[PDB]
Amino acid sequence: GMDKLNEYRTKVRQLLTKHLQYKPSYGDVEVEQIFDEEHDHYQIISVGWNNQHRIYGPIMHLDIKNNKIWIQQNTTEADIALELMEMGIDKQDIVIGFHTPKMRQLSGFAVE
Amino acid sequence: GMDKLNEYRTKVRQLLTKHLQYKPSYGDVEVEQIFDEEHDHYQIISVGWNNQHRIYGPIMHLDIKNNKIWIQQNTTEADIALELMEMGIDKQDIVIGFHTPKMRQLSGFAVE
Repeated sequence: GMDKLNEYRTKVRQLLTKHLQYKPSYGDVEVEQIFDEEHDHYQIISVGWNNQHRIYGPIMHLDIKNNKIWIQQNTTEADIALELMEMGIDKQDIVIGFHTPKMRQLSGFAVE
Repeated sequence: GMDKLNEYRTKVRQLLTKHLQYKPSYGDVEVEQIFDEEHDHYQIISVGWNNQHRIYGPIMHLDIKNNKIWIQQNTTEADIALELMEMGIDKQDIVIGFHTPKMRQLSGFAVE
């Protein structure tokens, strides 16, 4: 409950920090961490330029809400669900946030 | 230096918290805070739905870097620069992050 919380925080932060180790091979982009433990919102974000195209946008965003990990955004090829389960997180404590609640009843994880 | 830091943190967090008080009149969108004091990255973000259109995206993002406030994103009508100055922040401690360095030499604020 608080131990599940602390495990999920650890594991969410590890997974996101892992994915901080790479960045696009185009331009002058920095990849940054925005971790808010008070509200349990965890984001990694691209900020920079490709010449005079402004590059700006979350790559990956995971929330912890009611003892579950909500995947709010993933712009990568990675399967973050499968990477969370590979860290020993139960498939039913994972919500795909960018699926509608109806889509969620079908796509294999927790509806909420 | 550390007092400027703490003033800028206070004032950045106040301004962002202000803008948390409103949200789009379309859909089921939540507006959330992601404040990282370790790295001084401060974001407010839209997360939700407009029917089955996924709504996801930073509304407003301010960083504190080398004793200056970097406006990384603003999707609103607000002039955050002018709102920062209206809080007593000097125009030369404000960097418009979504302008190129060349654009910055022209648009009235600090280049870095």
